[PDB]
Amino acid sequence: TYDYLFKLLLIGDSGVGKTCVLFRFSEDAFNSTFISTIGIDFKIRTIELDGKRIKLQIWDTAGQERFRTITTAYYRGAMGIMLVYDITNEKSFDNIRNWIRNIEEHASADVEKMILGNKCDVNDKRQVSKERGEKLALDYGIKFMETSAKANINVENAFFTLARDIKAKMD
Amino acid sequence: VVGELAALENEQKQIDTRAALVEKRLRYLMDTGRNTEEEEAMAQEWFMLVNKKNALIRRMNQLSLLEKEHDLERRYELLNRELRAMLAIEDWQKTEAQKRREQLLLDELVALVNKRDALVRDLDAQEKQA
Ligand SMILES: Nc1nc2c(ncn2[C@@H]2O[C@H](COP(=O)(O)OP(=O)(O)NP(=O)(O)O)[C@@H](O)[C@H]2O)c(=O)[nH]1
Ligand SMILES: [Mg+2]
Repeated sequence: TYDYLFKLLLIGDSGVGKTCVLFRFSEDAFNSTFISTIGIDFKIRTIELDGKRIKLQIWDTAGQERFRTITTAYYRGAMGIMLVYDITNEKSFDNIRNWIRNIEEHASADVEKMILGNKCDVNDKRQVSKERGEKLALDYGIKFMETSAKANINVENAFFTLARDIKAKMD
Repeated sequence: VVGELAALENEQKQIDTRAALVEKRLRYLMDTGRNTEEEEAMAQEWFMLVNKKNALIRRMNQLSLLEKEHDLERRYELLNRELRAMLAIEDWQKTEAQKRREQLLLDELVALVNKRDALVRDLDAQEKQA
């Protein structure tokens, strides 16, 4: 027995931590090893939300351009997308604009979006200030959270938010 | 633990074998008016057998769906690990027969994810009912 079924999508450059964010949230696990995703995968975790049970189907995409075509094919089904960058990698942040393009070009017009600056545990190598992240997301009308899959910061928050936000279009 | 599934399928036919008899006996009365006491007793049990049968098919349906999932998951996991090892090799090093079979395997890995996604749509199918 479960009540709902939301399909979510993670996109962003290879290495920003999409799989770790998903694994944190799904398995409460974290791999330090970089094991690049091949094509596409998904996990399910059914959560207890607001007195109410919801099964989330979260699609994880390969960040490499080698699999770009494969991954884009999965955009139209998403009820919500995380655009992820790495706060320790300026270039991954610069690429957020391009990834916003593919969403608006291939997902549903009402798909709900959310930018995550991941690896916010790594202070000594921060290349993107939280203020630059927060104001970009304000600029796109997109919610913003800094996350750490490693430190388990705001991961549950991130998805629980995106899903209450989905639920809210119901109700 | 999948043996429970097979245990259930034999249970179901026993139910269906006994319901078979009961149904003909319950329809045997009624099409006559031969007895209407014994008859409600039969109607009592037929009804009992029917959603005993339905409870079981529902439990079987969820068990089968679970088995196919664990199967697909482990096939995915093993093919993923496999092609991680394959792609990790430089392309200048392999026959082309193998670069082309890597593409086939890649396509296979995608079909597996889609087969898994099919079961998800399938599972929430069976759950709109109760
Ligand atoms: N310090 C820190 N490292 C992290 C964090 N999230 C991920 N990493 C690390 O960054 C690397 C890449 O993570 P991964 O989840 O595989 O990235 P990805 O975006 O899925 N890559 P791809 O698109 O290639 O599949 C791993 O070594 C992982 O341990 C985090 O919050 N903090
Ligand atoms: Mg990945």
